[PDB]
Parts: sequence; structure tokens; C-alpha cells
Amino acid sequence: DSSRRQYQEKYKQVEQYMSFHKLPPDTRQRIHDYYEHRYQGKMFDEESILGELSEPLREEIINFNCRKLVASMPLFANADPNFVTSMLTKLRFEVFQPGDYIIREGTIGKKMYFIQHGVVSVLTKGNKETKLADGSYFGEICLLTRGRRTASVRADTYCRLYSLSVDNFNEVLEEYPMMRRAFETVALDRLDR
Amino acid sequence: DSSRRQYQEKYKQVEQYMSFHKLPPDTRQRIHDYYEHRYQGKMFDEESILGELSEPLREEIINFNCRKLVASMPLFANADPNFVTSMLTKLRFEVFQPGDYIIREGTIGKKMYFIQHGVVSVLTKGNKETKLADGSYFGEICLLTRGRRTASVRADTYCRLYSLSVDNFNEVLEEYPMMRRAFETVALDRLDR
Amino acid sequence: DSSRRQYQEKYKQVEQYMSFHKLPPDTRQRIHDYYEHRYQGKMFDEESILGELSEPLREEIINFNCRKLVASMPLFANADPNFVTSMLTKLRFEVFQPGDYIIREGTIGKKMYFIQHGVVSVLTKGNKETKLADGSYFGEICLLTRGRRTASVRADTYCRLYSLSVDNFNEVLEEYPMMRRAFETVALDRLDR
Amino acid sequence: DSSRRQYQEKYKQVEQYMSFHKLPPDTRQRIHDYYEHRYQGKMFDEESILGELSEPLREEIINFNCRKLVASMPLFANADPNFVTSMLTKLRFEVFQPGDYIIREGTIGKKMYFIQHGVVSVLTKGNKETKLADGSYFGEICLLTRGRRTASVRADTYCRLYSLSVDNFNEVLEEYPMMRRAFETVALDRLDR
Ligand SMILES: Nc1nc2c(ncn2[C@@H]2O[C@@H]3COP(=O)(O)O[C@H]3[C@H]2O)c(=O)[nH]1
Ligand SMILES: Nc1nc2c(ncn2[C@@H]2O[C@@H]3COP(=O)(O)O[C@H]3[C@H]2O)c(=O)[nH]1
Ligand SMILES: Nc1nc2c(ncn2[C@@H]2O[C@@H]3COP(=O)(O)O[C@H]3[C@H]2O)c(=O)[nH]1
Ligand SMILES: Nc1nc2c(ncn2[C@@H]2O[C@@H]3COP(=O)(O)O[C@H]3[C@H]2O)c(=O)[nH]1
Ligand SMILES: Nc1nc2c(ncn2[C@@H]2O[C@@H]3COP(=O)(O)O[C@H]3[C@H]2O)c(=O)[nH]1
Ligand SMILES: Nc1nc2c(ncn2[C@@H]2O[C@@H]3COP(=O)(O)O[C@H]3[C@H]2O)c(=O)[nH]1
Ligand SMILES: Nc1nc2c(ncn2[C@@H]2O[C@@H]3COP(=O)(O)O[C@H]3[C@H]2O)c(=O)[nH]1
Ligand SMILES: Nc1nc2c(ncn2[C@@H]2O[C@@H]3COP(=O)(O)O[C@H]3[C@H]2O)c(=O)[nH]1
Repeated sequence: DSSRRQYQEKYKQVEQYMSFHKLPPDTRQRIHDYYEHRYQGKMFDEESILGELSEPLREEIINFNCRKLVASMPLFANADPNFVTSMLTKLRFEVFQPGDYIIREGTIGKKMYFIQHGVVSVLTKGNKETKLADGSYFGEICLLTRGRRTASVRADTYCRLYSLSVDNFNEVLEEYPMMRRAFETVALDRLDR
Repeated sequence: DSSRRQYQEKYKQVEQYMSFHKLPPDTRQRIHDYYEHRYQGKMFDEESILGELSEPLREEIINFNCRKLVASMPLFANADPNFVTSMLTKLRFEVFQPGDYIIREGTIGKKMYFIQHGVVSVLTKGNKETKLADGSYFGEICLLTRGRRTASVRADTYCRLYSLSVDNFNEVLEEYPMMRRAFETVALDRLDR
Repeated sequence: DSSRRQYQEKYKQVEQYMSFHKLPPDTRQRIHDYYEHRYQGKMFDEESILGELSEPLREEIINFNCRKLVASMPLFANADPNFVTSMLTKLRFEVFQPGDYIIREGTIGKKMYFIQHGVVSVLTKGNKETKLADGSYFGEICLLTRGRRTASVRADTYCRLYSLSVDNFNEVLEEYPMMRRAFETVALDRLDR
Repeated sequence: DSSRRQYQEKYKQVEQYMSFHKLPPDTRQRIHDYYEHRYQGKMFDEESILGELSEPLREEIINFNCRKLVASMPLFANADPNFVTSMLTKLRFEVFQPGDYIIREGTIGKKMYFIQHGVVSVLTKGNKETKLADGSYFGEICLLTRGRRTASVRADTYCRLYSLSVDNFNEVLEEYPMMRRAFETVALDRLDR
């Protein structure tokens, strides 16, 4: 753990930031708890390690680290393993906090999200909200037809998510375009209900 | 206060540069004062801190940091908080010196500006000068017309500004179509006199 | 050698990485081995240095550095000195392990490959496997017709390769268009066989 | 100045690179010498200093820094001074050596060059050499006709050049369409002689 050092070195930097801007005690509570959930004691340049290795090693390594997330992922557990690997290599780990608006209706959407751990409300205007939890995913609609978000999605609890940007989503469905209808169908169901 | 030391250390290399170049006394006094006024003893990797946090937190922090600018701005007076946040996250801090031309008539423009603090004169070939100060904005005409600057704008005092690029303007206005009218109105009234 | 130390220090970071993710013994051995072949005890910023020099110097160097690769290389010998220089400057060094799939049939190809040192099996579906080594190249067919990979290519031994992106490939034949044919020629004997 | 430090540190790193790849004594001499001419014992990060100041300061600094260059150029003689500034802020300093081909005929050009100090020979397949020096420029033809290099341009002496990319070139001219014609004039003159 020299990555224990970094966490502290970098959190010291954030306390001087909060100081300098005199953020209210609540806000500092949030920043601090987030930072704890997100880095969980440690900071490292994961991407620059993987950057140093071959593509196959990256793929092996990523598959190991994510075999749990995958088995617990309806859409991956079931799919061609190569599609899975390619999706996995493009996933960015993200944390959100109770009450956070992950997607705001009307926005232009740049990411879509996968639920590793957490619960989330999907709020459309005029109707009862619905929920999504571990295993599900949202935000694919705007990725399919560039466009304004169709619903707001608010974290109901701490959420550990993996995002996928619009470019990477496109890159992947270019690689595995047989997999686009699978997202289209889901978009479609969601849009009529 | 490593921020304090970073500021003495960075101004040292600026002291280096000025020397290796024989910068006239006048110039080097403008640079030093600029430096003092813009960094004010403190030099830190703020964007690097902000980048370690979630979007929701960047929003909460920015909204707090800027609550006084927002308060001083007729444009945000009665508006959707999300529109406001959206605007804030795309503004960039700038500082100009007495005498500086922030905008020249007849030029291609891709930036507008929101005055946080200071006083600016608006010059038009053939007319009386007017002035603008805390809370106002300028350079929206060009962003609307996509043509050229219809007037020059010169700082009368040290100005603390927040610029906003045309791409950013249009994106925000895409998400918040109703706010396009606010800018047209102010532009037109400005042009009707 | 100061950049012996680099290798030695960065690898310790690779060590913390494998520990943190509890990677299988076989995976760790594989990484240890890859990192050993790829860097040979020595890590330093190449890009950063060639970056500091003029283009003509960069070219004087790459030509010298790679004369033995060029010698080994049939397509180069009878080609323009300038074509050879322009290709070298776009080549990226990449290492594969025994067993690694370099190219997988059916994938979208964005790269082709020249073999400094390696042996590689070429496996077309339901018919006789073939090999390629030092001097040879593969992955050309795809960059030629912007379609899918017509064979898989697996690495028999450690493979020291120089890759070349589609954009880059395109760039160069658009400059020396005489030279496209050479690839087309080697592509077509391969397709009909 | 730790920029005398940087220089040594960065130059020590070139040496290790040179030893490592075992470059013939002549190649080493040219590297060594380029480096001395290009950096002249000092290494700092210009771009990041100017990067910490306002646009009007950059413009004042540059206009000073380049008054001889400007003085030296017929082009800039009776030019709208805001156009000179616009050109100036987009020039990148470059060094070349006796014998360097700055431009090879037939290549696809993406830059043009303004001679600060140096003599260059201009070679046309068939015709006789001519020479350009302090205060002249070359490379514009390709920029005006997004096409091939109509001539080679080799350096007779050490040259201190300022290059302008086609993007910046097309931007300055978008801003100043009048000026595209000063360039066409010379281009045509040079083509028809
Ligand atoms: N703790 C931590 N995780 C990171 C960092 N950068 C990327 N990650 C990844 O985010 C993942 C979150 O879940 P894990 O604890 O499995 O492993 C983590 C890493 O693979 C970092 O700086 N700290
Ligand atoms: N419109 C809509 N979106 C839903 C529903 N249930 C889940 N979602 C997700 O909420 C997301 C909000 O942003 P997108 O429009 O990008 O994609 C939407 C869907 O992925 C639903 O019933 N209607
Ligand atoms: N003083 C200072 N401010 C910075 C720096 N980098 C970014 N900033 C931001 O610029 C802002 C200027 O206005 P504030 O004083 O409100 O807060 C400042 C910071 O939010 C820096 O290096 N020094
Ligand atoms: N033309 C004009 N512009 C004004 C006036 N008062 C303020 N401005 C601002 O000055 C700006 C000059 O740049 P723009 O034409 O982009 O946008 C203009 C307006 O935002 C005015 O009375 N006339
Ligand atoms: N050791 C090392 N070599 C590199 C790197 N990037 C590019 N290279 C080059 O790739 C070359 C492969 O063969 P060599 O080991 O002879 O020399 C190597 C370097 O010139 C790097 O990060 N480390
Ligand atoms: N189709 C085919 N490709 C071959 C053969 N031998 C080598 N290759 C190479 O294998 C590569 C696989 O990827 P590509 O189809 O792009 O390009 C192919 C060729 O360069 C062969 O017998 N048939
Ligand atoms: N010494 C040095 N000069 C640089 C560097 N980057 C840009 N330059 C500029 O290159 C210019 C060459 O001519 P001058 O010596 O007048 O001024 C020099 C600097 O402004 C660098 O890294 N080191
Ligand atoms: N064709 C031509 N080019 C010249 C002559 N004198 C100078 N040049 C420069 O040489 C340059 C080579 O690159 P370009 O063709 O882009 O632009 C050309 C001119 O700017 C000349 O007499 N004929």
C-alpha cells in the first residue's frame, strides 16, 4: 500500500479545497463520505497499469475482476463472451449518493449505466415512479437516438455503477451489431409503458 | 498553504520568462499585477480535485461557490435551477486589466461573458459609449447571429469575468429551449437603442 | 541507465495491482513474463524524446533503429527510401505471448502487423492452418476493404511486432499511391488460397 | 532558473537514449547540436506560462517577442495589426539543420513556414534552385490548394523557422478573408515563373 499514501495525500488536498471555499458542514460530510465509498481507502493509476500490458492480458485481467458482475448481469451472463469482454473493457466504475440525480429528464445523454449495487428510481412526468436495482441498466434510450433524456433517474441509495459513454457504446455495437436489437427492444418496451 | 508556495514557485518561472525576453518595465508590471489579482497568493490544482468527485457533487459545490454571482444576475432571477446549474458547469473564469479589449467590433465571436465584478464600456463606431457591470452579460449577439461583433467592449476596471463558449451556449439552449428568448430579447433591446 | 529504475519501480506498482485483485497464479506469471519481454529491464519515455527533436532527426533515427527490420522486410527493399521512412514513423511496438489471439476471424480490423521476431499460426475456418514469421506481415486484407477479419492469427512464440493503424495506413498510400498494389497483390494471393 | 536544470536533466535523458540505441557518432553530433541550437541551454514550458495569463497579455508579450520577425516581413508591412497578432499567436518555433529537407515535393503539406533566420533552397524537378531567407515564407501553396507539394525545400544553414498549420491558416483567413489574396498572389507568382 503506497496507494494508501496517495489516498491520504489527495484527501489532504480536498480538505484545503473545502476550507478555502468554506463549504457548509453538510457538504463536507457528503464529499468526505463519497470519497470514502469511491476509493475505499486507496488511490491508484489502474488505467496506466493496464495501459502498459498487452490487449490480451487486459482482457484476461478484466474478465477475472468482473466475473461476479457478469454472472449477476442478465445481459452479459447470456451473451457471446467477446461482446462481454469488449463491453467490460470500456466500463468506468462510478459511485452515486442517496438522492443524487444520475440522469435528469430533458438533458442530452452522454453515458448509459450498469447497476452493480444499488437501487434507483425512474421518474417520468405525470406517473408513478418505478425502480431498477442490481443487474439492470438504464440510459440506453438516448444512446440509440441522440436525443434528450426521457426520464429522470435518481439514486435511492448508495449506488455502485459502471458507466459506458456514447462513443464506447457505438464502438461496441459496431464490433457486435447483432447486439443492437437487444437494446432497441428494451428501449422500445420502456417507451410505451 | 502549499497553495501559497505553489504561487511563489510558479511566479518565479514567470519572473524567469519575463527576463529571458527583456520585457519592458510597463509590461512586466502588467503581468505581475495580473498574477496577483488572478491568483491572489494561491495556486492549486482545483480542476484536478473537482474531477475526483461525482457530477452531483461538482454541481452542489459550484452552486454554493457561485450563489452570489447567481443572485446578482437578472438572467437567473426566476429560472429553473437545473438550467442554472447547467450554465454554471460550463463557465470559465477570466480576468482582464484596465484598458484591455475583451471584444473588438467586426471580429468573429465564439464567447460571451458574464460580469462577476467590474466595469466594462461598450463602444460602437458612431455612437455614445454605454457601460456594464456586476450581473450583466455581453457578447450574446454574435452567438445568436453567428456573424461578427457588433461593438467593442473594453474593461474600465479589473474585471472578474466568466466566459461561455458558443458550443456550450447552444448545448445549454438545446436542453432549455425557452431560455433562447431571454437572450434574443436582451440582444434586440441592445440593438433597438 | 536511470531507466533501469523506472522498470523496477513501475513493476512494483504492477505488483500491488495483482495483489489487490487477487489474480490467479497463472495470470500473475503471464504478466510478470510479459512485462519482462516487453521492457527487458528498461522503462523510459521514448515519445517524449523524439518529441523534442526535429522531424528529420526523428527520421534519421527510426531508419537506423529499424534498418535491420527493413532489411528483413521484402516490401521495403525495392521501395522508395521515403515511403519506408514514412511507414516506420507510424509503426507501434507491441508484444504478444504464446497463445494470444492477435486477430480473431470476424472482428472489425483497425490495424495491421509486421513481424520483427515471431512465429504466428494463421487459422482460416475449417481448413489447413499456416504460419508466418520474421519479415512477414498480416492483417492487410481488412485495412484494404474496411470489412471483417478473414482468418484468425494466433501467436506461437513470444511475438515482437510493429503495428500500423488503418488511418495511418490510409494516410501513407494516399501519399505514395504506387504502393497500394503491393499490399493488394499479397492480399489477393491470400484470399483466393 | 531550474530551466538550466531541466535542460541538463532532459539532455542527460537523450544521452541514455543515444547510448542505448548505439547511434553512430555523426547522428549523435547532429542530435547534440540541434538540441543546443533549439533549446540553447534552457528548457521551459512557454505554452503553460502564457497559458496562465490573459489573452491581451499573451498578445502583448508575443507582439513584443516578435517585433523583429514582424519588421522583417513584407507581408506584415501595412497589415491590419490585429491580423499580425492573430497570425503570431498561432506560430510554432522550429529549428532545422544544414541539409534537412523541411519539405519534400509530392508530399501532402499541412504547414507553412516563416523564416526568422536562415537560408533555404527551393528545388524544382527540372528547374534551377532558388533561395529564400530571413523574412520570407514558404509552404503556402499546399495550404491554399489542399494538394501536393510543388517543390522541395532544403535548409542551407541552421534555420530558425516559425510554422503555421493549415487549420490555423484557415482560421486566420476566415477572420481576415482580405488576406487570402496576398497569399494567392505569391503562390501564383511562384507557380508561373
Ligand atoms: N479503490 C480504488 N479503485 C479504483 C481506482 N481507480 C479505479 N478503480 C476501480 O474501481 C473498482 C471498484 O471496485 P473494486 O474495489 O472491485 O476495484 C476498483 C478498481 O478496479 C482507485 O483509485 N481506487
Ligand atoms: N422513458 C422511460 N425510461 C425508462 C423507463 N424505465 C427505465 N427507463 C430508463 O430511464 C432512462 C432515462 O434516460 P434515457 O431516455 O436515456 O433511457 C431511459 C431508460 O433507459 C420507462 O418506463 N420509461
Ligand atoms: N486562487 C486560485 N483560484 C483558482 C485556481 N485554479 C482554479 N481557481 C478557481 O478560480 C476561482 C476564482 O474565484 P474564487 O476565488 O471564487 O475561486 C477560485 C477557484 O474556484 C488557482 O490556482 N488559484
Ligand atoms: N450592438 C450593441 N451591443 C451591445 C450594446 N450594449 C451591450 N452590448 C453588448 O456588446 C456586445 C458586443 O459583442 P456582440 O455583438 O457579440 O454582443 C454585444 C452585446 O452583448 C449596444 O447598445 N449595442
Ligand atoms: N523499454 C521501452 N521501450 C520502448 C517504450 N516505448 C517504445 N519503445 C521502443 O520499442 C523498441 C523495441 O525494441 P528495443 O527493446 O530495442 O527498443 C525499444 C524502444 O526503442 C517503453 O516504454 N519502454
Ligand atoms: N484469408 C487469409 N488470410 C491470410 C492467409 N495467410 C495470412 N493471412 C493474413 O491473416 C490476416 C487476418 O486478418 P485480415 O483478414 O485482415 O488479413 C489477413 C492476412 O493478412 C490466408 O491463407 N488466407
Ligand atoms: N529555451 C527554450 N525555448 C523555448 C522552449 N519552448 C519554446 N521556446 C521558445 O523558442 C524561442 C526561440 O527564440 P528565443 O530564444 O527568442 O525564444 C524562445 C522561446 O520563447 C523550450 O522548451 N526551451
Ligand atoms: N512551385 C514553386 N514553389 C516555390 C517557388 N519558390 C518558393 N516556393 C515555395 O516552395 C513551396 C513548397 O511547398 P508548397 O508547394 O506548399 O509551396 C511552395 C512555395 O511556397 C517557386 O518558384 N515555385
